[PDB]
Amino acid sequence: LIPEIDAFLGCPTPDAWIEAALADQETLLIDHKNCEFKAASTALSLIAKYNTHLDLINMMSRLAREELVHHEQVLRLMKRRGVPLRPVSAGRYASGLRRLVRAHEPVKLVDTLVVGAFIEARSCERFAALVPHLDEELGRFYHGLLKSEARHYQGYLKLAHNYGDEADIARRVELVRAAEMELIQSPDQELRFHSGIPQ
Amino acid sequence: SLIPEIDAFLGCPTPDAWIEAALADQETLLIDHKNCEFKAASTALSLIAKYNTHLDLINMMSRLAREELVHHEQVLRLMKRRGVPLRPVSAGRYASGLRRLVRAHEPVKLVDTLVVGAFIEARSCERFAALVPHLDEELGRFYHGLLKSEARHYQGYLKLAHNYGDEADIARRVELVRAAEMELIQSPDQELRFHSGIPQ
Ligand SMILES: [Ca+2]
Ligand SMILES: [Cl-]
Ligand SMILES: [Cl-]
Ligand SMILES: [Fe+3]
Ligand SMILES: [Fe+3]
Ligand SMILES: [Fe+3]
Ligand SMILES: [Fe+3]
Repeated sequence: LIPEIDAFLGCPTPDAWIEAALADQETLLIDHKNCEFKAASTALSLIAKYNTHLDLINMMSRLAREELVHHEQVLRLMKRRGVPLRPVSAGRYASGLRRLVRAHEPVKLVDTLVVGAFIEARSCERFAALVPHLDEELGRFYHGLLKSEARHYQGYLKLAHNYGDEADIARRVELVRAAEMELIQSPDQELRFHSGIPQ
Repeated sequence: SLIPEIDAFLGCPTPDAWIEAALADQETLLIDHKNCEFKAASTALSLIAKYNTHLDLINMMSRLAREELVHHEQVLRLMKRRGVPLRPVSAGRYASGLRRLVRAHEPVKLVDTLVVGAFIEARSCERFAALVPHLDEELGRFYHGLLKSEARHYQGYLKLAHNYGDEADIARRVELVRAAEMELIQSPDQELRFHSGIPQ
């Protein structure tokens, strides 16, 4: 039935992360831009690996296009606000979750899709947490992205059920949820969209 | 303008022997074509990640990747309507043979990469044009729409190469890739792919 976002997630975005993000919105926007790109890149990696899974490929191709639209939309917002194209390395979050995916098919694919649902669900929750503190234009933008993330979280989890058993997805969601909460609540060195709490 | 016409830019026409082989296995051709549209988008994203502060490149490649993913989905839709199942079709030799020509150090590595992209798109355009007289109406109409986009992408790759490179250096990168590209197209090949040589 797909749980609601806060139910699905193991913890709220911490206040300390919101404070850090509001104080460095330039790094936030750039890593946000990179996350949209990486979502599209990840979608295409799934097409490449599961290259005769027609349901997956059709969903992923369309998902990749929507994320590239978001990618371009952040670049245009950066241009409007004079944010420079500054290199920002990937954070620990997605690769930390990917470590949990099992090595053998078909549960390898199932685990990968569950991780995708968590990343989208956290993005939705975190956009929601930021909106009331942002200027009008950026809050409206992030509130607009909030609805697409909810759809993407639902899609990943639904695609997981198209390829895995209910009981096997249940255990996997429980395992990722615990690790995801740890990544969000533990201290992190720097500000990323999906980073932990700063020191 | 030094964006030549497609046929002038290219070192040879598509051989008749390739057309004959393509018409006898349009199912492999369609599947490989679908993968090529996919591979164009993934290459565009690969360029974005590698050249993550080249702003003009990123804006072009992001839109280009979306257009190629639309083409990817369009081939899939056409395959579904015609009952063409998916099956594994490994990449051919063409693009990998061309990428071996790219020089190893920047900024000419980027320039050479963009030149190679221009040749891949120009060849696609020429080869679609060679095919459509021989195809059914629906397939020909679809391939003709793609041919026009390929002409645009060829121009875009070449324009981006000049945006980052000097005219004289590009001019002789093009001369070297052109000779290799003609060799890959005219020489015998062990398989049929959209960009294969002459199969046997
Ligand atoms: Ca919760
Ligand atoms: Cl603050
Ligand atoms: Cl699009
Ligand atoms: Fe997005
Ligand atoms: Fe998303
Ligand atoms: Fe295309
Ligand atoms: Fe193209």
